[PDB]
Amino acid sequence: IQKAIEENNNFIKMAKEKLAQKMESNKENREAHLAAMLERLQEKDKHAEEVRKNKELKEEA
Amino acid sequence: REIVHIQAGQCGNQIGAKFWEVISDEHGIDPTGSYHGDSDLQLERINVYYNEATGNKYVPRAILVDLEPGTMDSVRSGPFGQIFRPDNFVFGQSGAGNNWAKGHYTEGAELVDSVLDVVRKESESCDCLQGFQLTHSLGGGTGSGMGTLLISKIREEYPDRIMNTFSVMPSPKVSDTVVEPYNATLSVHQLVENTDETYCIDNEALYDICFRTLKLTTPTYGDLNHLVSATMSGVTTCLRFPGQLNADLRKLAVNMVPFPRLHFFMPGFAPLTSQYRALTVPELTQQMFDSKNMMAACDPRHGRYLTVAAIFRGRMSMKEVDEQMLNVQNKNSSYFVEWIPNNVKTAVCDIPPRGLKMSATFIGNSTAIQELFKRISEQFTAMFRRKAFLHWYTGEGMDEMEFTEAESNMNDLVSEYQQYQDAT
Ligand SMILES: Nc1nc2c(ncn2[C@@H]2O[C@H](COP(=O)(O)OP(=O)(O)O)[C@@H](O)[C@H]2O)c(=O)[nH]1
Ligand SMILES: [Ca+2]
Ligand SMILES: [Ca+2]
Ligand SMILES: [Mg+2]
Repeated sequence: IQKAIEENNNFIKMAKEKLAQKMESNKENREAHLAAMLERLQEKDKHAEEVRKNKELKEEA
Repeated sequence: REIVHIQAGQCGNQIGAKFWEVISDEHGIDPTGSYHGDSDLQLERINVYYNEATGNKYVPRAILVDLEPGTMDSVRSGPFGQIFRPDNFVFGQSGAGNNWAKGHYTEGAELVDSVLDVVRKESESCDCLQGFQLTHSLGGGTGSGMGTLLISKIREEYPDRIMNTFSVMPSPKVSDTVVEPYNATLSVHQLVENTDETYCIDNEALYDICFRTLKLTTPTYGDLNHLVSATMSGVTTCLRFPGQLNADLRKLAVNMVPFPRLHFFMPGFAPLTSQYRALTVPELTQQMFDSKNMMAACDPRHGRYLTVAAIFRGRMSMKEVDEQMLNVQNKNSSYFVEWIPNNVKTAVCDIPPRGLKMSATFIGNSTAIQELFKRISEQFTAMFRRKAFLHWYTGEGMDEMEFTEAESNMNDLVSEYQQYQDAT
């Protein structure tokens, strides 16, 4: 009987552990994807800032 | 000499209810527990199975056990529902799911103490208990597992009292689930260790009798339980009626069991019913020794009789009976062992059963009972070699090792029967 209880508890524990790991990993992955995409857009804004800065360095000529 | 009765599970409770109906009728007790019979031969030995209650009502010394309330709902509602002591209905609510592990190890263990309490409170009111009888099936979970657990516990608490069982063997021809060979195999080992006598009632034989002989095309469990109750009444006849010998359960077992493990009997009955013709003594004996009249699906000619007891019931000439018995033996004497002198005994009860003017009950301790265990074993192995369905049991805490042990003990039991079939 105690072995039966031990196996039920083991099943519950590892169900919980694997699900928690999966949800943590998914949160990390989606966060990294968004972050990469946000920083890419920011670098794009930067190139935009650079070129608009450049326009001011030719009119003074 | 008081007897305590226990019925566990669906089959156990159904067969026990029928048995109590039958013997209450024979003893003249009505469904209210009031005696309205017409002879004191009905009462001289009535304390064996009934307690005397206030108002001198008679209450069966019976404990009803199940892990679900269904069958005991029906029992408490049925013909003789209100005769059983209300405290003696001990039930759980979940069930055993036709799982031996649930009845023996998990769900049953939660209730076995509650059952043993009632067993004890019935034993205390016994002037001198001679033993217990249990009715149950081996193919389900409650009867099968929980009843074997109860037998173990009773042996622990009452180590020096006789424990006998009427055990219904599973058979594919009339089957509820496929795991029946497993449960059966695990129960039989328990019985081999913990019962003084086990009367093997094979549903295969009951179905074949109800179909081929009584000519019932679609037999129900009621039609088989009719035969089972008839046999149970026959077996216990010598203890319930006064004209007979002076033997308690222990004496009968002593004279019927030459070896401890080989205590599995082949019941038999004649005539088979479900007519008005007065049946003759020669026909009674011939049918009684006919394999087609026996409750275990084994051929007695494929084995040898260690001991035989026959109880005739009705008004007949003991001279004619005893001539016909000596006929059937001295004639076919190659199926009786020569190393147990005078191993056939016959009792005649002057009171008949109801519906029948002459009946004979056959109790045979034959080595042909092998054929049942090998059957079960085969079924067992046919699944166990693929671990099939084992997940039902491993999930309740059992190890494959246990299945292997149960298989080995029964193959041993078969082998022991082979040993005493060749002996000369
Ligand atoms: N003779 C007889 N056998 C039965 C009956 N009901 C079930 N069985 C057999 O017993 C097994 C089922 O056991 P069951 O009565 O359910 O006990 P449980 O499963 O332990 O509650 C099946 O394999 C059937 O062949 C019955 O009413 N009469
Ligand atoms: Ca529970
Ligand atoms: Ca207690
Ligand atoms: Mg059932």
